Amino acid sequence: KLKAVLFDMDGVLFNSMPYHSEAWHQVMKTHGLDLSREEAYMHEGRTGASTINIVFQRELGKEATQEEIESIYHEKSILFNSYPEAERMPGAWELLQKVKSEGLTPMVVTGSGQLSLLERLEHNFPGMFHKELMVTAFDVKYGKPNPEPYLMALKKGGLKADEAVVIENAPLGVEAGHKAGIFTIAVNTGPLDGQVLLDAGADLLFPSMQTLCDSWDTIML
Amino acid sequence: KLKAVLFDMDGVLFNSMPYHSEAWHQVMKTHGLDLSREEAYMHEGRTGASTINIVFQRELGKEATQEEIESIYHEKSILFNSYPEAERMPGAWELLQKVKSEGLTPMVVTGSGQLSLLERLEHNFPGMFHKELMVTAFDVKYGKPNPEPYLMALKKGGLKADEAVVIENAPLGVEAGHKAGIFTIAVNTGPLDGQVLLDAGADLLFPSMQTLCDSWDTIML
Ligand SMILES: [Mg+2]
Ligand SMILES: [Mg+2]
Repeated sequence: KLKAVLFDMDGVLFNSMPYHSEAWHQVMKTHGLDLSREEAYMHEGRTGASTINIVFQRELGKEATQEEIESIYHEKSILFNSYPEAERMPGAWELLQKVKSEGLTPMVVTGSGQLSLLERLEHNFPGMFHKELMVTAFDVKYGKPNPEPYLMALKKGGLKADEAVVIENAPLGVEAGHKAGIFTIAVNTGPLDGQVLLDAGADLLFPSMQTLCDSWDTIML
Repeated sequence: KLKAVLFDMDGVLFNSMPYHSEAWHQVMKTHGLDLSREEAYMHEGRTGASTINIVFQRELGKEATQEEIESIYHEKSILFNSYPEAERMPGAWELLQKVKSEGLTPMVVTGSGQLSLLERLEHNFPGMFHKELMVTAFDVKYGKPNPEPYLMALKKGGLKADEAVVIENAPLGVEAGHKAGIFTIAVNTGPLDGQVLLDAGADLLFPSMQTLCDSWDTIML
């Protein structure tokens, strides 16, 4: 019997990945470094530091310094913020209402550490989440694909792994939920092949958030 | 214009694959041959003759004679029919009602020559199907994963490939639908990994007939 539902924020609650992928691609290009929009989708869920390091290690044969990480990340963040603000993923508010009406605790698990997440989550999904029942960059040392953030979600909610379900759209996020020993539902909201989500260890796979919403009662039976 | 929905029978309309897999496994075992239950699921959709020939080709390094094909097929079918009759796959009747209410033509495209199941279609799905709008083992030269049975169905229905959708549960059936150029929805109703259905060319994947039914209006929007 389930108690909690653990949502990723990017690509699950907000339709932000076109923006995250473009900004990552463009900022790398500005620095003479090659990160494709597709590879940015492959790295969804990673910390900015980790993403920057991976490109530096492959292209430059070394790690980025902390000041280079912070510089490039701030530049990516400025660019991401220059775009008209990201909107709700279709089906998210509807699934959240279903989950809540069934007595389940909605939770957010995200590697973002921005304050206005609180405001933006609350404005888009009013009454759904509680800031204390949420995992952010203020908590994440390692981040996806390490199961750390989902394990910290379990801890914060006082949950056993078999009392939760993970809703994820990205393979590093699926892998994180899976390697935490939590039942993981993949929603293929991006441009990647469904196989990549199943290969990462998803127990179920749906084509979209709305189809997950439509199917929720049936899979919970 | 979507005009018709092309259903497989076993694993889609009837929950018969536990029996089919068991019967093949056991009959082969009686004959001193190795066909596991899992491999029977992999060969779902093929003619009886092809299935038997594949085992002979691998295990004995030779083709099966026609009388070896005929005897083994006969034993397997009798064994299948010794089990309490296969019941409807949950979701199938509801989806059929929905498809028909939205003006689409239900069709059966199957590799089966199992009279006991074929002749139970009307009693299980009243007012849905018609012999003139069906393709069975009796209709084909090659069968799944040859797109031949699906192309035959399009002809029978007076349809083009972009006017139909295929609902399949088996890798060789998805392949057949895909290679005919028809939009194919895989429903993972057996014990195989979902990746094998996506790899065979499924445009969409759902874990069950009921969740497909639940999601039908959404994916057709
Ligand atoms: Mg995500
Ligand atoms: Mg089948």
